[PDB]
Amino acid sequence: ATLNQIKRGSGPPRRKKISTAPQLDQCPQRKGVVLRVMVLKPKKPNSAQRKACRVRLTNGNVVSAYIPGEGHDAQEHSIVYVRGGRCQDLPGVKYHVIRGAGDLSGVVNRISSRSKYGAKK
Amino acid sequence: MKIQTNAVNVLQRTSAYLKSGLLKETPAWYNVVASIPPSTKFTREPRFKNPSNGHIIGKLVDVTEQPHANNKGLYKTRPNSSDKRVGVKRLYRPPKLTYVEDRLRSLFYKQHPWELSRPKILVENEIGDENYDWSHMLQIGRPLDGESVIQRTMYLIKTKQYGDMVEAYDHARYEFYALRMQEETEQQVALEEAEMFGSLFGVSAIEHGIQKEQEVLDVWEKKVVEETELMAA
Amino acid sequence: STSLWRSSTQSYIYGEYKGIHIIDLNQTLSYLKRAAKVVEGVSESGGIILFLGTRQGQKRGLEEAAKKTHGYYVSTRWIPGTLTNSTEISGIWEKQEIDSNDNPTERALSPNETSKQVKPDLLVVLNPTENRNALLEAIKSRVPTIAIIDTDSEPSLVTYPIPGNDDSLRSVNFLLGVLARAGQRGLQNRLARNNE
Amino acid sequence: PVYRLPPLPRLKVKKPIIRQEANKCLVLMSNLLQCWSSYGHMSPKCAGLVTELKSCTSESALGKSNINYHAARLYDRINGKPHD
Amino acid sequence: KEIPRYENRTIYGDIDFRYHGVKLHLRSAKPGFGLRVNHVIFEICECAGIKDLSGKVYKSRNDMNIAKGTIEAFTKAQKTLDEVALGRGKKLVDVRKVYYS
Amino acid sequence: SLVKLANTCAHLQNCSKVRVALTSIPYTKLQLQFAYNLYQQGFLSSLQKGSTMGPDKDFVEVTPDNISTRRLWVGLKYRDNKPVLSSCKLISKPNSRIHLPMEDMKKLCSGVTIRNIKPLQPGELILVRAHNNIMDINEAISKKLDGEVLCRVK
RNA sequence: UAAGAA
RNA sequence: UAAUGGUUUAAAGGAUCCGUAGAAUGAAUUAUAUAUAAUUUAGAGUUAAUAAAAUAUAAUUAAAGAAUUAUAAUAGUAAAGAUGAAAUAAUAAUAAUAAUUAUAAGACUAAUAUAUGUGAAAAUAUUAAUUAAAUAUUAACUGACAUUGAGGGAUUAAAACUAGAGUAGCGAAACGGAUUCGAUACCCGUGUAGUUCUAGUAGUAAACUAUGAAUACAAUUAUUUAUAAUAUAUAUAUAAAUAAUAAAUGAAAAUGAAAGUAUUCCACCUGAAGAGUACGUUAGCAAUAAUGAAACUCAAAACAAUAGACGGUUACAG
RNA sequence: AUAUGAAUUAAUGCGAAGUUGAAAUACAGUUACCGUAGGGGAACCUGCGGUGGGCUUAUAAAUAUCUUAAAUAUUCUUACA
Ligand SMILES: [Mg+2]
Ligand SMILES: [Mg+2]
Ligand SMILES: [Mg+2]
Ligand SMILES: [Mg+2]
Ligand SMILES: [Mg+2]
Ligand SMILES: [Mg+2]
Ligand SMILES: [Mg+2]
Ligand SMILES: [Mg+2]
Ligand SMILES: [Mg+2]
Ligand SMILES: [Mg+2]
Ligand SMILES: [Mg+2]
Ligand SMILES: [Mg+2]
Ligand SMILES: [Mg+2]
Ligand SMILES: [Mg+2]
Ligand SMILES: [Mg+2]
Ligand SMILES: [Mg+2]
Ligand SMILES: [Mg+2]
Ligand SMILES: [Mg+2]
Ligand SMILES: [Mg+2]
Ligand SMILES: [Mg+2]
Ligand SMILES: [Mg+2]
Ligand SMILES: [Mg+2]
Ligand SMILES: [Mg+2]
Ligand SMILES: [Mg+2]
Ligand SMILES: [Mg+2]
Ligand SMILES: [Mg+2]
Ligand SMILES: [Mg+2]
Repeated sequence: ATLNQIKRGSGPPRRKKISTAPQLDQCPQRKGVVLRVMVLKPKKPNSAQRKACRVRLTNGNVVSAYIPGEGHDAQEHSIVYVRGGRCQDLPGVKYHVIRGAGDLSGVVNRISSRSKYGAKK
Repeated sequence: MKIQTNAVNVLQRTSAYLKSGLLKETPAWYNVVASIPPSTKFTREPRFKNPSNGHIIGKLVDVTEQPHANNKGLYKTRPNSSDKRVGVKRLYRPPKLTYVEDRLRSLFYKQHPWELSRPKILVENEIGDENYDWSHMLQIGRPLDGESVIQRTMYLIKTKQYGDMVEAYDHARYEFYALRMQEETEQQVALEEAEMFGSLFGVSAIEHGIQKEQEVLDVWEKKVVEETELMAA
Repeated sequence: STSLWRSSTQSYIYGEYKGIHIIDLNQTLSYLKRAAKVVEGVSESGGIILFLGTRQGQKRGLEEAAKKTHGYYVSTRWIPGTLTNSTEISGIWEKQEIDSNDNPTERALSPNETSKQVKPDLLVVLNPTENRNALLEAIKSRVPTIAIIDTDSEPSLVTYPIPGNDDSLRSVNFLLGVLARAGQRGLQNRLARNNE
Repeated sequence: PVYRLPPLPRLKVKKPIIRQEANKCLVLMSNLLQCWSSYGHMSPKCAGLVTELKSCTSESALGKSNINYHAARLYDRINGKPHD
Repeated sequence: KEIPRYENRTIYGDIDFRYHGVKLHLRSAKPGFGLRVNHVIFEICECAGIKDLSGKVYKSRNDMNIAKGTIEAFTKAQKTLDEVALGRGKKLVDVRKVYYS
Repeated sequence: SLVKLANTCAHLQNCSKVRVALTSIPYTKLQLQFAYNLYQQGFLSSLQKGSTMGPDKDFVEVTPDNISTRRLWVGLKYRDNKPVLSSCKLISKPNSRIHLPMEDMKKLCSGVTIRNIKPLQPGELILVRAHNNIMDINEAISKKLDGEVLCRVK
C-alpha cells in the first residue's frame, strides 16, 4: 500500500487468463487416437447419455473429449482431431472432437450449422 | 446536525421552478425574500473580550514583558508549556460573565438569611424605564432589599467616597438598617393605631398558622391511629 | 442550560451566566427587525401567513397575531404532512374567494379549485425544536419560515431565525406581537393603496 | 457518584409496587382473636371489638401505580441525551 | 432539481464523487464530444441536457446507486464560475469564449 | 517542510468543515508564503501574525524568546452556505516530490495529466515553489520558471 | 482522451 | 475490459516490543550555490528541585490466612456417600459418617474490586523487605540527537517435553457403576500423566480492541481521574480516561477523537476447495514450529442488514 | 545435477442414486470456537488455559407544604401613559 511497498512489488493482481486446454500445448487442435468411447451421465439437473471418448494426443497427453452431433462413428483406434471447449455437464471432459475431420465423419443429414458439424452443402 | 442548505435557499429553488416553467405564478413571498436575503454563513465567530469585566481574550504575555522575578524569586526566561499550546478554543468558548456585585450579593444574604424570606418578584416591568440616582438608597419604583444596599455600595465606590469596598458596603448596610427600622415601626404603629379606632380584623398570621397546623394535624392523628391499630394486629 | 448547548448556535451567544447561556440581544434585535420586515412584506403582498406554536399557553397570542394580520394559526398539533400531503389532510376544508380589500366575494368555487393545495406563503414557528416536522415540510414545500432559535435549536433549519428564549411565554409573546404588528402595518398599507 | 445510563429502548418498572391498604375487617378480627387467646373466649374485656367487628363485617366480610406512564412520558425529556 | 451546466452542454470542471459504494469520476468535455459514460449516466444526461461528458464508475456499479449519486454529484460537487468568482472576489475568464470575441 | 504544509492543508479542510471564521497555522516562511498566496487569491479573508492565544492587535516583534509561541492567524471565507476554501491537498508529497519544467507546467494548465497529476480545474489554484518562493502556477509559466508543484486548493 | 453487461 | 484498491466483522495487523540497513521519511531563521555554513528551540532527550502512596510492575528473600485431605484420639450409633433416580471389584460393626481436639502435608489467596490501575505484550490484586523501572510541573542544559523499521534480537498464556524434587485438592488416559435400542458420551466412583517448585527446551492461542506505530488537526455534553489555583464556594481552570454524540466516514452493523481530515514507515490480502495440506529446508530431545506449493473440481463462496419461520427462548396479561 | 518409466504406495477432487451418526446452526438440548494433549476407525469425547464470534439479553423497598380567590386575576385590539 505504501510507495516503498509498491516499489518492492505490491500491486493489482494480473488478470491472467489461464489456458482452459493445457493438453493441446497452445495448438488450435491436435490429432489423437481414441482409446475408448464412453457413455457418461451428466451432472444434475441434466439427464442424458453423453457420448465421449478418451483420446491420446500426438504430444502424449490422454484427455477426455466430447463427441458433438446427433450420431457418431467413433470407435477404438479411430483417428480424431481434438480442439478446446469443455462439455459443461460432464466433469473432467474439457475438449471436443471435430466432426468431419480424421476418421470421425460429419453429422448425417445435418441442415443447420453444417460447418460446426462437418457437413457438406 | 448537518448545516442545512434547503431552508435558506428557497428563493433559488423557487426561481429555478419559475424559470423552467414548472411553476406558473410567482408566490407572494418571492419578491419580499428577494429583497431581504437570509443569512447563510452559519459560522463560528471568535471573541476577543469578556463583555462583563473587560478582560481581553486571546493575548499572550511574552517573556520580555515579564522582566521581574516572580513570587518564588525566579525570572521567566523561556515560555512555559501552557504558552506553547494553541488556545484557539478560548476564542470560541462563550465567556463566563462575571460581576463583583455577585460576590457582594452572596455576602449580604449570608449575613441576613431572613432577608431571603422577603418575597422577590423576578418579572421585570421595563429595564429602560429605570432612572435611579444612587446617592440615596430609597428609589421610587423599587423595593428596599439587598440590591439597594449593593447598588448604593457600587455608587459609593465609583465616586471614590470610599476606597475600600468593605467600608462602602458597611455604610450601605447601616443606611439599610436605618430604613428597615423605620419601616417596621411604621407597620407596628399603623396596626396599633388601627386597633385603637375600632378596626376589627379576622384571622391574623398566628391564627392562620394555627388553623393550617390543625388541618394537617387532624389527618396526622387519623393516620397515627390507623397505623397503631394495624401494627397491633 | 450550558449542558444542552447546540454548538452551531455559538455565534448567537453573548456569554454564560448562572449555568445558562445568554443570547446576544443586539443580534436578536437585528434578526427580529429583519424577520418583522419579511412578515410585513408578505402581508403587504396578500400572501398567507401561518403562526405555529404548540406549547401550553400560546393560543391567545397566536390567535391575535392571526386575526390582526388576517392570517392563520395552529396551536393544538401540527399534523405531519399538512404541507407535503395537503390533499389527504387539508383538502376537505372549505376555501373562499376574496377581493383586494379582503372582502368575501361569495363566489361559488369549482370542486377542482376547492381540491387544490393552498400553501402558506410564510410559516412562523414559536417552538421549532418540537416542530421539526413543520420545518422539514416547509423546506420540502419550499415555504420561507421564521422561528425563535434558542441555545439548543438548529439555526440552519429556518429561513429567518430569531435568536431568543422559546421557553418563556412573555418572551415568545413579545416577539410574536412584534411580528403581528408588522404584519398589521403591511395589511393596512395594502388596504390603503387599494382605497386610492 | 452519578451513574448515567446509555440510551434505553424504554424506561419501565417491571413490577411496580402499590399501596395495598390493609383491610380493616382482618385487623379487627386479628385483634379480637388475640383478645380471646389472652383473656379467654367470650371474654367481656373486648366485647367492643366484637361489636366493632360485627359492625364492620356486617354487609361485606372483607369490608395501581402510574410510574410507568410518567416514566415513558418524560424519558426523552430528562435522559440528558446529546442533541441530534 | 436545477443542474448547473457549463455552456448548457457539460459540467463545469471534473467531479470525483462518492455516493455510498459508488465512485463516480466525471470529466467535462469539448463541444462535439459525445456522452461517453455509463448507460445510467447517459440516460440522466439525456434528460438533464448534458451533451458532452466523459466518465468512469468504480467500486459499486449498482444501477440505482449510480443513478442517485450522479444527481448529488451534479448538484453538490459543482460550483459555477459565478459562484467561484464572487466567493473569491476574482474574475474567472473562459479563454475560448474570449478568443472568439 | 512539506509535512507541515500537509498538516496545514488538512487543518484548513477541518476548519472549513465546521465553519470556524478564524484559525491558526504554524509560523514559518513557507507557511506565511502559502497563506499570503491564498489571501491574494481570495481564499482567505485575513492574514495576521499572532501568538498561540490569538492574532496580535499591535505589532509584536518576533525573536528567539517568543518564536515557539508564534502563529499565523487566517480568516476563512464562506458564501451562499458554502465554504470558499473547500478542498486543499498536496501534489508533491513528502515521499514523492514532483518537480516539473515550465513546459510540463503549461501542459498541466492546458488539461494534460502529467505524472499522474490531474490537470488544473476551472476554479482551482495550484501553487509552485521556485527558489523558496511560493507562487501561482500560471505566474510561474509567465516568468518561465521550472519548479516544484506543491499543492492544489479549490 | 477512460462507458460496461450476465 | 477497475486497484482514481483494501486489511474491526467479507481475503488480509506481525503476540509484543527493542533496534540495524533503508538506494525510507523527518523542525526553525539567515547567507551562498538539494547541499554546505552559522544561528534558533516548538520535536526528542539529560540533570536537579518540588508534589504525590509514584501503593500497583519485575526479580529475589522472608511471612500470614481460611479451607481441604490423611493420621491419632474422645465420646457416641447404624448407616453413610452420591444421583434426576441408583449403583459401583477397594465407605461402615475391624465402630464408620457427623461432632471436638491434636499432628502432618501440599496447593491456593475471601472481602477491598473496578484489573481501577501497573506492565511492550504475555501478564499482574494475602503481607513485608532489597534491588530495578515507571508520574506531573517548574529550573537549567543539549540543539533535530527524531519517527518507523526489512533482516535480526528479546520476552511470550495454556498444553507438551527433558532432568531433579513435590504431589493435599483437581484431573486427560485407564478400570468399573449407571443411562441407552445401542454408550464407544454427557452423570457417578477409583484415579495415572498433568496441574506445584528448581534448571532447561519449545515460541505457539479467539497471543482480540478480531482495529501496527508515529505526527498534525476537527464540534459538543456528562462523569470521574490527576494537578494547579482562588476564597465547603468559585457548579473553579488545565490535562488524561470513560460514556453518549455532531460532523465525517462506512456495505452496513457501526466508529467517533479513530473506522474522521491528512502525512510518514512497516506488516499483510487478492474466489471457494485442495490446504496451512504435500514435498523440501531450518530449528528442536520429541510433540512439533517456521517457511509453504501445484494439479484436480466448481460458479461459487462470504459479510452487513431486512422480513419471516423456528427455538427442549424470556416477561407480561388475559 | 536433471529428466523418463516403474512393482508397490499416501493423499485428495468429482459424480449417480442411496447408507449411516446426531457434531454444528435455537440455551441445537453437555455454550461454541482458538491453541494444545490423550482417546476414538471416524463423526466426535475428555483434560488445561484463552475468546465472545453467549448471557450490557442490563429497567423502583413505594408516601410531599400556609395568605389576602376576586368590587382585585381571568376581560383588554395601538390604548393609555
Ligand atoms: Mg447450433
Ligand atoms: Mg428552549
Ligand atoms: Mg488500469
Ligand atoms: Mg468468520
Ligand atoms: Mg477476515
Ligand atoms: Mg496486536
Ligand atoms: Mg491474527
Ligand atoms: Mg481478593
Ligand atoms: Mg522502533
Ligand atoms: Mg491466566
Ligand atoms: Mg508444564
Ligand atoms: Mg520430572
Ligand atoms: Mg499430583
Ligand atoms: Mg475426582
Ligand atoms: Mg452426544
Ligand atoms: Mg470420570
Ligand atoms: Mg526461551
Ligand atoms: Mg500450531
Ligand atoms: Mg498465529
Ligand atoms: Mg472498512
Ligand atoms: Mg507444519
Ligand atoms: Mg447436537
Ligand atoms: Mg451443543
Ligand atoms: Mg473416551
Ligand atoms: Mg488473553
Ligand atoms: Mg449462542
Ligand atoms: Mg450479543
